[PDB]
Amino acid sequence: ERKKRKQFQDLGRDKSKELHAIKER
Amino acid sequence: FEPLDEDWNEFNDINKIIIRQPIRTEYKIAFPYLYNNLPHHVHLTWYHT
Repeated sequence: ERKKRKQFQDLGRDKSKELHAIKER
Repeated sequence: FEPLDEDWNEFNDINKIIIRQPIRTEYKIAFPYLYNNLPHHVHLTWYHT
């Protein structure tokens, strides 16, 4: 729990076109 | 050229279709009766010389 607390504390301190072709087909 | 809306059936199930390579229009034109639905007025091209 102290480790989790220290961790929480110091974190604040073409292809689309060919798929479009398949979908249109 | 100017031109001379289908429901989901058991036949066009895309879960049955394996999509591996995209099928193009020249595949439909070279082989007019294998990949075409309603192939009405197509003409058979020459194969090879």
